[PDB]
Amino acid sequence: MRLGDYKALSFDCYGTLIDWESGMIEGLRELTARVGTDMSRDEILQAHARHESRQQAQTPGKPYRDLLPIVYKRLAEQWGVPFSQAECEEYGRSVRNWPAFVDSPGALQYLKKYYKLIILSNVDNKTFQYSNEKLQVEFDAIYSAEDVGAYAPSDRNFEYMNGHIGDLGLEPGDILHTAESLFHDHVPARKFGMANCWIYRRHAQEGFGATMTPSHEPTYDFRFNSMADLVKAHQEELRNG
Repeated sequence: MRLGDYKALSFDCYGTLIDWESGMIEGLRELTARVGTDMSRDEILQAHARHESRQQAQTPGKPYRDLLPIVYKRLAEQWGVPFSQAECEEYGRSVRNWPAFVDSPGALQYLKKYYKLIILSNVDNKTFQYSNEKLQVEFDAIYSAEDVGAYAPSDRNFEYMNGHIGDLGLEPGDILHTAESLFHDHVPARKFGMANCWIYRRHAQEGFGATMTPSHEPTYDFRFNSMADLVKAHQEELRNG
């Protein structure tokens, strides 16, 4: 029950470290403006969650940068608005510009001093390098959907990570999986018997945003509203332990 009991943290990226909700809102705004500005942020995010999760199941080996153009098309068609294939492909390129949460770089730099840092992310490797540059830290391992050939919450993603962490000198019990998404991360993490830390980025925001409603709310061993609060809790453990 202590953060210091773990040798490594594994992180989801998009939603936990990178603010993908703000990033996709910006990437979609020319399209959503054709619908109308009355359509709310939550409606946009949930419509994207629906098409993204379904397309990730349909074509699990498609690189994320090539999958999001299809999601853009599905949304435009659902909303009945004109669009172009060029706009679709540009949207898939927009991921590299999705911004970090402002607390993520400093938090990751702090945590690097105490833990090996692992990424488990629904992304392609070419795209992720740009997010990695925004995060300003070296990851001990990056396990991407491209490496896996499937997208979380597929069993294959945790299985792939578990099959490689031995190369880092780690076993599954050494790792605290740290993530925002109940659907993508915490349901599978609990299925795999992982210890888990919920970074509840949407603590003040109604609904699930860009993640799907999970089949159930899974258990979590730790919860914090931000990466900055995770770091403060680690500092508190060292100060008072």
